[PDB]
Amino acid sequence: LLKLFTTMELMRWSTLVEDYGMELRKGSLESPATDVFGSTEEGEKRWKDLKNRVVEHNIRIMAKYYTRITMKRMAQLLDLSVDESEAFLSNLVVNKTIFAKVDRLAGIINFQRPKDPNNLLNDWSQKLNSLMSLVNKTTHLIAKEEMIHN
Amino acid sequence: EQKMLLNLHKKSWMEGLTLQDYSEHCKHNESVVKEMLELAKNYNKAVEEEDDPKRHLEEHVDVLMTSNIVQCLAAMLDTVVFK
Amino acid sequence: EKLVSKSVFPEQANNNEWARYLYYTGRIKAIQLEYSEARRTMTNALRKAPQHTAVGFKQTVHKLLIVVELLLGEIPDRLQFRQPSLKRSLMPYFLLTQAVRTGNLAKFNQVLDQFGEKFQADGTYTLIIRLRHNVIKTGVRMISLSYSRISLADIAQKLQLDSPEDAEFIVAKAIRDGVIEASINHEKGYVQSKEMIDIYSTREPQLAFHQRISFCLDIHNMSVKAMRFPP
Amino acid sequence: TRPANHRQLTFEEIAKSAKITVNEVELLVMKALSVGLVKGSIDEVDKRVHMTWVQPRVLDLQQIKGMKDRLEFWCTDVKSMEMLVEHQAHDILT
Amino acid sequence: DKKFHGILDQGEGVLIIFDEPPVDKTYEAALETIQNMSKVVDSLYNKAKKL
Amino acid sequence: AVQKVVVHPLVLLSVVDHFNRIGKVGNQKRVVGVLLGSWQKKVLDVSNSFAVPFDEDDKDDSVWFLDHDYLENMYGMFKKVNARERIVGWYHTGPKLHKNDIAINELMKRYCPNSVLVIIDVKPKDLGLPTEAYISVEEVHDDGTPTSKTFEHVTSEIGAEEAEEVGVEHLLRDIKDTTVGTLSQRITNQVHGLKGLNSKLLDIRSYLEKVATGKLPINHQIIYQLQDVFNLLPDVSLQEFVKAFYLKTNDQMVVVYLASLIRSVVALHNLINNKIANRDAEKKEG
Repeated sequence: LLKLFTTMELMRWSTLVEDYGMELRKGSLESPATDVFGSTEEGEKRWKDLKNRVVEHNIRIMAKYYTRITMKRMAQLLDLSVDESEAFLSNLVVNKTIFAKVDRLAGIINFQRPKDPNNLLNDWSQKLNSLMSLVNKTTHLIAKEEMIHN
Repeated sequence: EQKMLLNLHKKSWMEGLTLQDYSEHCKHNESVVKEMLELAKNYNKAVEEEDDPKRHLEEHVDVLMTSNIVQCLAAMLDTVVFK
Repeated sequence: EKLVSKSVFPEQANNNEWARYLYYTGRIKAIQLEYSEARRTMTNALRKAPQHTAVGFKQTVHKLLIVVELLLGEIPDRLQFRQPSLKRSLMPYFLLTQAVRTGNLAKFNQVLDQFGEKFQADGTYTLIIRLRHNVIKTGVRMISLSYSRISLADIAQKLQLDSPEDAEFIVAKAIRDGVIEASINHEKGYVQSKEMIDIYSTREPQLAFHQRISFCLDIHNMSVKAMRFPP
Repeated sequence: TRPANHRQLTFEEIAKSAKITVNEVELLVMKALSVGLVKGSIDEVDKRVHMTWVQPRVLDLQQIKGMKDRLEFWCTDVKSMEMLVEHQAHDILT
Repeated sequence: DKKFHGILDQGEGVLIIFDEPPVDKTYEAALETIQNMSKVVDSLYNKAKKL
Repeated sequence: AVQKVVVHPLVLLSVVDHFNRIGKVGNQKRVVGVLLGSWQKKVLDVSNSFAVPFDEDDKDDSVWFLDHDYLENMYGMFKKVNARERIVGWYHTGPKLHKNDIAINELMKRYCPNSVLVIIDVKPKDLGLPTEAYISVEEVHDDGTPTSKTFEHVTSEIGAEEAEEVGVEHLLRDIKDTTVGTLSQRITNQVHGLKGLNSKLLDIRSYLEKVATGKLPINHQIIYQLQDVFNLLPDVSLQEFVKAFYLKTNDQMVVVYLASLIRSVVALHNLINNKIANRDAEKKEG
């Protein structure tokens, strides 16, 4: 479970529940389950907060990876309804946690910030500089390889 | 020895085709054009009250023209060369 | 027309001679149906007129420019008719412009009957007849300017055209002749204008700035080139 | 195998190639990107996965011949533009 | 009233939002300089009357 | 490993003088000397160098002699003069390294474990970078290949000390270009960059031809770094890139136009003033 949150991949709350609910909440003689996620009311509150953490981690992963994901797809991947996912995303956006722009009319959750011409051409120039530099490295090493294999 | 002392400050070939930071070029253009605006005000006042804004204006124009022309030409060369 | 095609007018000439040549060339192109180039040439001639020295030449240039601009379908500047020197001279042309803009062909025929003979003295009668038969181009241009997806039936209704097919013919001809920027979806009969694209994102501003820069550099080269330092 | 200009990948080709469902290509490319072999991005309204590469591979004689032909084309273009630039800018060059 | 930036699309029913591009100070200063040398050209027109 | 080797003008001038001194009478291949300098976090600074009497035979590519005691007491003298200079490598003027150089590099390693040999091609004068710094490495080659000595390349550059800087600037004093650049020199810099890119691409194409024809073995690695070059192409004519490019081109073009207009108005004012002045002089003559 700890290594799961360190991996930059979506974890499905349904699958995570199906694989960890008995081990964490219920437990057994061989698995001394803690009181953190017990059947108590505070246990259920902590369970809801765990689901919130899971969906926040998933949302961060999508923001890292996706650019324009449909709202229904995000709802399916977050194990939430469309309205619940929309409300959670709006809450995250307002608190400046993540950057998103919910195009509600079409159901688009575009993540990338607007690309000004300045930054676009700056990225183009950076790509060109890297290309030239590693071309120079390749030329030097090609000279080395020819030189050794006389 | 003359040429291989010249090799000291000689710019690399990647420097000729490199492009100045576009976000910096715009700020430089803004600054120099605003100075040119103040210079144009001074030049209008001086020429009207005649019957050194001119030199400063000419220097600013030289700077602006060389910077923008070089950046544009480097952009075109980079667009054609790398495809 | 043959000579001006063969001979080349020297650029390094008097602005007065340049203005006269531009006026004559504009008249040539107006008669030769090259209306847009004639309008541009006559506008340049008017711009190069000797400020306020040649009342008659300016009056004739204004008359011809107004006529050709009306032929293009563009309503001219109103100020032309209210100038102290060109008020009475262009007053018949004021009536002509009002008649065509209002779309009242009866007013056009009326002003032809009364003051049209004066056009013969002004050497513009043929152009005025061409405009009498080309008035509808102005209405088509107005419709294109205002609307963006106006149907053919609405165009015929607003242009007094008897049939929608006549409207189709007129709008297609106007589109081909470089007066409109629309296309007629004949499948359901609506005229969709070419959607306006961000010109600053295109190469047009670069070309305009190129012309301006070339002119400025040529001006600097001419000014520095003489410098007239006496011995 | 993409021609390096239309680097975008459609959903159907991935589904038909890896014989997997169209709902699994998304997670598969996500895993590949997470491992560190892809640096692209994922779209959903068009569901075309944008593609950029930082994970090279082994070459072959035919592939080397083709890619050196591409490099020859690149160098020919560079030489042509260099010739044009020096010819047009002869006086200013100094 | 120049509050929150956006335009309503009544045709379908939408209020778009954007980031109000600054103004491009370079172009405004260029316009001011064009006006300034228009004034300078008028001043030169006041000159050049001495042939 | 070493990140960089910054070579001062003094060592390149000294190796030039050494090669001219030897080849003036002793027509011979590469001449060997020792490179001294100061270390840093990881970047070497080569500052002074000296020549060690060396001989070689083209037969068996192993009949050579570089003196040991000569190196030792040249360093003794140099350290007595300046103790900050440490043995940090060696140099030879040969454009290509020989099969022999491995032994000399091991001999230098005996004096400095992280010894880096700098090839200085005194005879050719070309595009640039007349110094190539090479370091011996030893590994199992990771991907299961037979092991050998090999000379891993380390990047090099030409820096200068303030005294050397003023010395070289005064030494040129007749072909030094303006540091402000101006349009002519920026355009020539662009042309030089295009020429250098063409030369590098031509060299890479020749290497690829040698590999494909079998005259050189497929490296199977680094070659895919050249493939990474091939992938890094910006792919211009993309719609967003085209729009941004046009926007910035127009943004620069309007400034160019404004400056050209400013210059034209200034020139017109100057011409008006000159005409007024010459007419004033003509009328005041009478």
